Amino acid sequence: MEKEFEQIDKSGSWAAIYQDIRHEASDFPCRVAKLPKNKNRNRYRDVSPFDHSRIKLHQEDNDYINASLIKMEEAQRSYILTQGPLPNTCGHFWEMVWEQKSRGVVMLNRVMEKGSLKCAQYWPQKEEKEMIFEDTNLKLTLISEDIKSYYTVRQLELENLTTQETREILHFHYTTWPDFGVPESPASFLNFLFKVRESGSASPEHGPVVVHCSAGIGRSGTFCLADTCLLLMDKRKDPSSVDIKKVLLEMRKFRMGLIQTADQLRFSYLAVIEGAKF
Ligand SMILES: [Cl-]
Ligand SMILES: [Cl-]
Ligand SMILES: [Cl-]
Ligand SMILES: [Cl-]
Ligand SMILES: [Cl-]
Repeated sequence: MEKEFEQIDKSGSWAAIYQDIRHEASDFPCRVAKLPKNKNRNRYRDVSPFDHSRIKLHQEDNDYINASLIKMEEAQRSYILTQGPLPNTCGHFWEMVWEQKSRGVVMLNRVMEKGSLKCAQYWPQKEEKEMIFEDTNLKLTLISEDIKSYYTVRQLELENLTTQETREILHFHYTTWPDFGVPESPASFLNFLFKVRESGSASPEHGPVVVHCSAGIGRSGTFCLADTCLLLMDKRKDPSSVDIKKVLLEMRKFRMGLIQTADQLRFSYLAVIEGAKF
């Protein structure tokens, strides 16, 4: 696989490989995402979930959230990819986490990047200042946080104020993705991915891990694509038969636009190449 990478670099065809993926990617309707009543539930009018794979909210209200269930059958893992919650969709976001029984939330952006807001402050920064989402009847409390040099893991308690039931949610926040471009090295990103794995958050006993960046297709796509390919390499008899392009096209049946740049495609290959050694 490093041989294919080398040939693509020693030729400069990443732009070519990437545009072919764009051309071959699935197109399915997003009728619900584009309904007028959902205008303010979408961070980017150009990034919408497909109707067939969108996550539906269960409460008696508009069921819409910009989130997609990516179900990877051969790798036997599901992910929920979603946009960075908006100030008016944080309650919906946590309702989704509750209803989908997710145990982990993976965040790949800072709330502020290059001086701009990519995401709402959707979890509490202080133990004593919990967040109440009156619309969806949820309370979210910061229990503790383990701040590391390249990522933070937070223990959150999500309480359904309706049943008084509580659940521990792990919040995995990769905090050092560069402002521009992709990490020169996949080392940190891979260490982060393995930390999420060993937390048990992506275990099949839980709901799908929720993964988001700002639009939920770029860095998020890199995360899911790398994780899925590494799973496929541990399963197949011929690990080098894993075709990253084919995997990405499979994931793009479930959410449009996964991997936003040729650089992100190149980084994904690099992350799988390096992650396979370990
Ligand atoms: Cl909200
Ligand atoms: Cl942040
Ligand atoms: Cl930077
Ligand atoms: Cl494959
Ligand atoms: Cl695209």
